[PDB]
Formats: sequence, structure tokens, C-alpha cells
Amino acid sequence: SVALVPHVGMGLETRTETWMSSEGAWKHAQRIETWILRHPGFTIMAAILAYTIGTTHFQRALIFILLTAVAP
Amino acid sequence: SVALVPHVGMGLETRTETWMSSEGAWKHAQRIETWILRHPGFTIMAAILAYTIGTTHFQRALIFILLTAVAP
Amino acid sequence: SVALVPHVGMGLETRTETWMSSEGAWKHAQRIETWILRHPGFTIMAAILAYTIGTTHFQRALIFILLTAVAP
Amino acid sequence: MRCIGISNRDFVEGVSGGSWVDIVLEHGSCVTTMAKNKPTLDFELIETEAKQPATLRKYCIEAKLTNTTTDSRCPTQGEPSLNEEQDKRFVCKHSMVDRGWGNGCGLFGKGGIVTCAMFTCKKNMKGKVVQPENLEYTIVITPHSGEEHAVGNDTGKHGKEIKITPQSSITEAELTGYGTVTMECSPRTGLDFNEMVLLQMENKAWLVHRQWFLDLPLPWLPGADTQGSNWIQKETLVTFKNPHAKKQDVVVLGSQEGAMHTALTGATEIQMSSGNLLFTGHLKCRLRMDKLQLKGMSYSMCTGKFKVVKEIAETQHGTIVIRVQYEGDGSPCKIPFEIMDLEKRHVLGRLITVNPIVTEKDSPVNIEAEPPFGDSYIIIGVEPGQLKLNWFKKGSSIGQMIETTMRGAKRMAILGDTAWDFGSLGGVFTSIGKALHQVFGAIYGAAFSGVSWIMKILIGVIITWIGMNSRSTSLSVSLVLVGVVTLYLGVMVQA
Amino acid sequence: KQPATLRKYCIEAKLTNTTTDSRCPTQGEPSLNEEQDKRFVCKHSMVDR
Amino acid sequence: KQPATLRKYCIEAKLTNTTTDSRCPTQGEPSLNEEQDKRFVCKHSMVDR
Amino acid sequence: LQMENKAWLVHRQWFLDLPLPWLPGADTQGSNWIQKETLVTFKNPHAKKQ
Amino acid sequence: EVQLVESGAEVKKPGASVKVSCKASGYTFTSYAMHWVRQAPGQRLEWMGWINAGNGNTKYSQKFQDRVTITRDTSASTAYMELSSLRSEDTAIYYCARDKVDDYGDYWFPTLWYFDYWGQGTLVTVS
Amino acid sequence: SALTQPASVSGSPGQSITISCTGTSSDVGGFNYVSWFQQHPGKAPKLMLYDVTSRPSGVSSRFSGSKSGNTASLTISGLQAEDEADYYCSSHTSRGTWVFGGGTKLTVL
Ligand SMILES: *[C@@H]1O[C@H](CO)[C@@H](O)[C@H](O)[C@H]1NC(C)=O
Ligand SMILES: *[C@@H]1O[C@H](CO)[C@@H](O)[C@H](O)[C@H]1NC(C)=O
Repeated sequence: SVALVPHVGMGLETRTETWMSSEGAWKHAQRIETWILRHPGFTIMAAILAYTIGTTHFQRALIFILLTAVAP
Repeated sequence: SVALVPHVGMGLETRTETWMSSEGAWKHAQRIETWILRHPGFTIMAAILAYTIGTTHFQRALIFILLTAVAP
Repeated sequence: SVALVPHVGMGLETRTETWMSSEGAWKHAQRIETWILRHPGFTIMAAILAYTIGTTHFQRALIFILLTAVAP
Repeated sequence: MRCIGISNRDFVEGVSGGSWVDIVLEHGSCVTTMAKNKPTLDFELIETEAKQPATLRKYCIEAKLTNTTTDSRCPTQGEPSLNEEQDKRFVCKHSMVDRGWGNGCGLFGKGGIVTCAMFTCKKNMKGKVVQPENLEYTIVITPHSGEEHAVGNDTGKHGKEIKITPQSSITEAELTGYGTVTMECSPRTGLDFNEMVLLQMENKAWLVHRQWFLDLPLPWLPGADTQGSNWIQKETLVTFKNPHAKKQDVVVLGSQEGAMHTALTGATEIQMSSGNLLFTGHLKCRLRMDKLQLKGMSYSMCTGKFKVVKEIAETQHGTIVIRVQYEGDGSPCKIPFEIMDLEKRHVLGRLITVNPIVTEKDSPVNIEAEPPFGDSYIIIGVEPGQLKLNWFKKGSSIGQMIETTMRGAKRMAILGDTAWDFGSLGGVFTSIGKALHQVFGAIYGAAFSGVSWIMKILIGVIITWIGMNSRSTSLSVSLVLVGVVTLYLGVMVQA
Repeated sequence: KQPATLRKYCIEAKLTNTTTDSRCPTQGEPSLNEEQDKRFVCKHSMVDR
Repeated sequence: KQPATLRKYCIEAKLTNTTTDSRCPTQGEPSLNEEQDKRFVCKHSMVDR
Repeated sequence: LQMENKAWLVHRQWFLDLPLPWLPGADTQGSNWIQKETLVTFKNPHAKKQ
Repeated sequence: EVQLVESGAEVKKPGASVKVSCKASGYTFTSYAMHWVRQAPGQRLEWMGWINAGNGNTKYSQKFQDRVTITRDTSASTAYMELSSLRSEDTAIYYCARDKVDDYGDYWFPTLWYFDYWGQGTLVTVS
Repeated sequence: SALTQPASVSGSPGQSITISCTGTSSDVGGFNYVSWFQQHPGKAPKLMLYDVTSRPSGVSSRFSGSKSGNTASLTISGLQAEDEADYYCSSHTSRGTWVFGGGTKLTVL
């Protein structure tokens, strides 16, 4: 629906305040932390898969944050 | 019949839009895809014959796309 | 148009004659023959490009007759 | 003015030696010609016309079979024959049936059989043809008179038209004011009739070439009917059924009209319901403008107080068009128009409507300019009422040059060698340029003839692969000389 | 004995009531009342104005 | 000063005149008289019979 | 864009590809809504009536 | 130099058909459209308008779409007006209205001006 | 599908009068095809304006028009006795048809 495509990166930003900033600025993090507390097993499995592929130590954190981030 | 030899590559081109462009511009590319997705076994077996006849991958893909093109 | 997809390979052929057996069995070869006799230089260029690819005689002749049979 | 808002304008700059310039102009576009100290004119071919059509060959579309007769004979006793068989308005084909005692025959073999039908047409397709003479073009000539309601108003008294005929093809235009312009066309070397058949359906009309028209499998009859009854290849529109090797039968094929509309995919539609008015093609026209003055020199600069009655509103390939109204004194006068900027004052931006003139003071005069690729300002008045207007133009620095390059390669792809006759006599470079384009076009011809949209793309990638994997520095010639060019032509065909 | 039809195709048609409608650039699409009924065949294209 | 509307998105709507029609297997798909309008939203789907 | 009594200032290309049943701006008698399927759904739960 | 005369009618009857004509002078006939405008007594000027040309392809009205057709001829340079199924409110003063056709033969857009010259008007009545 | 210019306006000679006309977004809100006419009671209606500010030959510079969206306004500056006639507006719709105005009766005395 239109609850997605949230008009977030269209340029267009001025000095005045937008429609809902200080609610929309942190709602993405407060929704991704509730999901981990309600689903820890995918976090553990994404940790194992993220440690398996990605030889060098930075790719562990990159693939881990992307795997736990693309899954809402 | 008369609806073949469709008077296409015979010079005589101008800036004006012809009798059928955007209707006859893609009729072969649609009827070939319709023919493939309703007759798949000749495309699999044509991929087998094209993989057999041909040393490098370029002439294998070439014989594949020509053998797919010659069938109606 | 609808005058394509000419209902040729569909099974269903019995001992009885079809709608244009002996008047549709050779219209493709006559059309290609009069096309070559009206458009020779694409067959010369098809011989040249057929010769430079195909590191044996068989796929040179094969790519030649296929490149001939694709163009109307 | 008459060129504004048509999406195909093709500005022509300059003039060489004696005051003549060489332009090619077609139905889709209309050409704006700018010179140094001469008014800017707008040229537009509006009407190609064939005048005396003489029919060549007429096909049939829908037919009718009556008077079906047949005749068989015993198996060893040769072949049957009918007196209707030698009549040319009857269609016949020999076959054979099974014969025996049940067929009242004897000898139990395969006896021959004939079958007749009176082939009768009821829908024709007259393919007319014309000669290169009595082929009468018509070109409107219009200047950039800054004049009310004339920018795209493609009607009225806003220009003078002249008609071009290949046996009398100079016909100078005494347009009002401004002097008098001449032009030297070459319409014989244009679309090349005697290879063009004006095909005609019941009301629709096409423009096909001869050798395609002569090779259509469809029954025909020459240009003089006079109780025709002599259709030539009648077998292409009947089919004879022999089921079970029993009796045979003759049926007609049906209306070939929609199949003919599929056959014309790639034929430019014209109309001949009245006249034979083509609306396609082009002609190379040498524009020779010697006695072409300005209509407004020796006038005075204005006193002031202009006002704008319609806003800036730039066109495509941005050239702005402002309509201004004068009030004041000294009513024939020169408008102090100039495109320039703010402080540390420069001037930047060409003026296309050269020498704009106020006449009949209570009448607005619309000026068109050409702003630079960034930000600029529009200054019109002088001492009071200094009419200073802002305008901003997007990009227009490198996209203008690559867009000009793409218009140049597209104009060089649609038109053939004639696209080199669009410039003001480059001398050696234009001549050897179109000489190499004639040689490379004649070698590009007798190839890619009948090849369609997809097939020259496929042959382009299989020639570009050979171009990449070659040796002896044959890479670049087989790549950019034929390969990428046949890719681009493979994209830009089927207009 | 008893056939039931499957699908009816058209062969020869005709077009009556040719209506068109255009609108100034950068302001949406043209709207026309005959686009609602589905006997009418429609296509959007771009003229220059 | 002077705006020009280019597109009107809708937010809340309602659906009336809900009608349906089915047809026996292998004899094609149905047809309904108000499918001809573009007010009536439509979808074809398979039921077993 | 103008909703019920508020208003916003949005990007154009963001506005045009917005999934909702739309209508042209010059449209009187606003009945011919175009992508109507983005505000309806078809319940065919089992293989029965929908 | 441009004069547009017309042909009047005295009085009609409901259930009949009226045929008013108009002669165009001062300019050619093949590249000029010729519309039709009503004027009922003390009412709004309604639009009968017919977009004629040198070919004859002509659009109907909207209120009077399936009620009236016209004819024309080039050699007489006359556009006709065959108003069928006359009623009581069909009495008005009918004008012929000069208009200019694009130079490509077709009539896609009208010009910036419409009606530079007019007919004198034919006051038809019904009874 | 009709124009809504008012019934009748009046003004003393020497003043300036304004005649407005409102319409749809299909004939006046988007397009510049707005013209005006002078219907004298014993004469065919004469063309007094072209495009929204433009003007035919022969028409004096007394007449001027404007457009502010859905409203096209006609301004007569410095009225005289030769303006006692009707004024009808016109617009070309996007559909392809023409609509005229109701008519304004102008008096000066
Ligand atoms: C189609 O044309 C006929 C004759 O002009 C007319 O009576 C009919 O109302 C038209 N149909 C529509 C849907 O307007
Ligand atoms: C929908 O149902 C109502 C109630 O019977 C009816 O009045 C209306 O005409 C129906 N709609 C259509 C399009 O028939």
C-alpha cells in the first residue's frame, strides 16, 4: 500500500520542519528492534550465515547488518 | 500468402510514421515467445543440437537463436 | 497478423487431406526463392559471415542456410 | 514564426561567397535559416503532389466462383478435356480419382479429372504509377516578421507559397517587404519516381515501390480493363480440394483486404481520394538569397515604455518567444532588444528574430531570442520603464552538443547522401564527404535490402563480435565502419 | 450431436463515432466520456502544442 | 496564484451492485453485462464445479 | 496535493507512481477510475464463490 | 473584399425540414471551414457548427448530434444546412461563420481567430 | 458546458467597464482559445478580439482582455455611445466543440 514509499529521499528539504520528523526519524529503528526481540532465531541464523560467507572480518558485520535489516 | 513479404527493408524511409510501426515493429518478437512457451520441447532439443553442433559458445548461441528463429 | 501461425505442426493429421496440402507444402520455398532472386546481396553477405565463423564446413553450410531462412 | 512549436526545426547558419545556401527540407520538419545581415526566414514543404496518374496493374481482393463444371474419364484412356479449359476466365487443374465397376467404368484404375469455375472479381486494387515530371511540390516562405498571432499560426496571410515543378524549378518568391528570395530546387534527384507505385484500396492509399508491387501473389490484369475477364495468376486465390481420392471440388479463398493491410507494414500512407497528395519525402533546395534586405533598417531606436502581453515560455531546444506591446511616440522604430546579465555587464545570447520592428503602434510584436545555457536577463526598454525580465535555461551546454550530434546522425540516417547537402558549401569536405557516403551507401545498398528491424541488429552483433575477435588491426574498420553503424541503423529503422 | 460454443472471434469490423481529445502539456492526460464504455477503443499519444 | 490539477487520487470508496457469474468447466469463461463499464471492477478466477 | 483540509508539497515523480485508483485532472463526472484494483480485493478462500 | 451572403426562409411547420444555404465570395472554398451559429430571439447563441473543409469530413453537434446533417458543393461554393425534425423552439437567426483550415488539408486544430466574417443571418420561424 | 457571463452591466461615459466570464478547465482554464464578439441588435456579431489579449484589424485599441485561470475578463477603457450592444464570449473546448456566453447588455445613459 501507500504506507510504504514514504517520500524520504526526494531532495526537497528546506529549513522548515517536515510533516512528521522526530517521529519518522526513529520509527524505522524502533520497528527493527521489536522484531529481533520477537524473532531471535533468524538473528542467530543470520549470524551463522553471515559468519560463514564473507571471509574478511568487515564482511561479517556488513552481511549480518544487511541480513537482519532487510528482514523486517 | 500476400500477408507475408511485408514490405519492410526496401528503402523509402522518411520521418513520417509508416502504416504499422509499434504494431508491426514487435509482431515477430511476440509470436516467437508465444510459440516457445507453447512448444518448449523443440527449444530444449534445439539447445541440445546447438550445444552439440558448435565448438565455441558464440556459434552455439548463434545456432540456437537461428534454429529458434526459423521455426514458426 | 492472424495469417501467421499457420497450423502446421499440431498433430491431428489423418489420412484425409488438409485445407492446403500441395498448395502450402511449397509456398515457403517459393517465397524464399523469389526473395533471394530479388535480394542477392544479403545472401552474399550471409556467405561471407557464414564462412568466417564455423571452423568446419558443416556449420558453415548450416549457418548459411539458417541465416538465409530467417530473413523473409 | 510558422516554425515555432513543431519539434523539428534544424537551424541553418551562414551563407557562403555569393549569397546562396544549400538546405534539404522535408514534410516532418520546417527549416529556420539565419544569415549575417539578412532576415531570418522559415521554410516548410507542405504538399507533394502527383498530377497525371496512369494505372499499371490492378490486383483482385475478393472474388466469386460460378458455373462449376467437371469431367472425368477412364483410367488408361488418357486425360479429360473441356472447351471451358481453354477459356482464360475459367480456372482448371488436373487430378485423379478412383474408378471401377461401381463408378460405371471398368478396368479398375485411377482416372483423370478436370474441374472448372468462372473466376469473377468484385474488389479491385488499382496500382497507379506516375512519371517524375508533373510532380508539383509546394513550399511556403515566411520571414520572422515580429507580428501578432504568427508564431505557429500555420494559416492566413503570414507567408508566401511557391510551387516547384521539375521542368520549371526556380520560381523566386517576392515576399512583401524584405526584398525577394530565390531558390534552385532539384526535385528529380529526390524520392526517385519511376520506382514508386501509388497503390490504392477503396479509400485508403499507400506508396509502395515497383518490384514489391509486381511480386505479390495475387491475380492481376493490366491497366486497361475493357471487359477484363483475363486474370493472370488465378491459382493464388482459389484452392482445389481432393478428399479421399474421390470427387474433387473448387472453392474461392476470400477477402484479401486485411492480409493486404498486413502486407503494407512499412509503406508510407498517402491519400488520393482527391488529387494524389503525398505528404512524405523531401527535396534538396539551393536557397539563393541575394536581394534580401531587412525591412526596418534606417529606423530609430525607441523612446521607451514597452509592456509584455504574453510571457516568456521557451520552446523545445530552448529559444524563448516574448510578445511585447509598445506605447509611446515615433511609431515606426527599432526595439532595443538584448540578452545580457547583471553587473560587470556583458552581452550573451543570440537574437533570432533579427531587427524587430514596431509598426502600427497599437499592435503587439512577438520577438524570439536564444538564451545561453545558464541564467540570463531580458532587456527591452531604455531610459524609463526598463523592462528587465529573468529567464533560466536547463542544462544546454553538453546536452545541446550531443543532442545536435544525435539529430545529425538521425538526419544522416533517414536521408541518405542528401543529408550532406544541408550545409553552406563546405567545399572539399562536403563534396568528398557525400562522395564517400555515396560509395558507402551503394555498398551498404545491395545488402540489408528486405532485412527488417531485428535481423540487422542480429547481423550487427555477429559482425561486431568478428570485429572484436579479429587481428591485423582489422578490428576498428569491421567494428565502427559497419558494426556499430548497423546497430544504430537497426535501432532507427521503421519510422 | 450437441456442440457448445467456446469463443467468438471477430473478422470484419467497423469504426463509427470517431472522437478525440487533447490537453496542453505538463498538465496530466486528456479525459473523455467514451473511455468509460468499453465498445470504444482508445490510445494515448503525444502531439506537440 | 492559479493552479491546474493534473491527477485526482481517491482515498475512500465503496462497492455496490455486487454480481457474479460462473460457467461449467472447459466451455470457456463467463460474461456479464456490466463488465462493459469501467466503473465495475472485475476479476476472473477458477472455481471447481 | 490537497487532502481533506491539509496540504503538502511533494515531488512530481513520487506523486505520479503512487499506488491508488487515480483519475486525470481534467476529468469531469469522475466515474472512470483507472487502477481500481489497488483499493479492492477478491476473496476466493476455498474453491467456491468469490 | 470578403462577403458572405445567405438564403432566407419565411415560415416553416413542425415536422418538416428546412434547408438554408450561403454563398461564399472573396476567397476560395477548398481551404476554409464554414461553421453554423444559432441566435434565438433574446437567448444564448447556440452552436450548430459544422467543421467543413475541402474534403467534407465534418463533425456533428452534441445537442443535435443525431438530428441534423448537412451537405456542401465546391463548384457552387455553398455549404448547406438540412435541419430535419423541426420543432417549436427551432426558430432562430442562423449564421454562416467563416473559419480557416490548416495548410495540410486536414482540419485538426482551428486557427487563433475563428470568425473574421459572417453571414447576414436568416430569421427562420415555425408555425 | 456553457459560459456564465452576467446579465447586464453599465457605466458612465469616460469610465472603464469590466466584463467577466467563467468556464470549465477544458475550454478556458487550460487553453488560450478565448474570443469576444460585438452583437449589435441589427447586425451579425462582429469579431472584436482574437486570442485573450489580441485584437483584429479595424478594432480600436479601446478594447483589451485578460485571463486569470477559469475566468476571462474583458475591459473597455473609456466607454462611448457606440458601445450600446451585446457582448458574447467564446471558447474552444478540449473536446472539439465551441461554447458561447449568455450575453451582457451594456448601457451608458
Ligand atoms: C454513434 O453515432 C450515431 C450516429 O451519429 C449516434 O446516434 C450515436 O449516439 C453514437 N453513439 C454514441 C455512444 O455516442
Ligand atoms: C445497483 O442496485 C441498486 C438497487 O437496486 C439499483 O438502483 C441500481 O440501478 C444498481 N446499479 C446498476 C448500475 O444497475
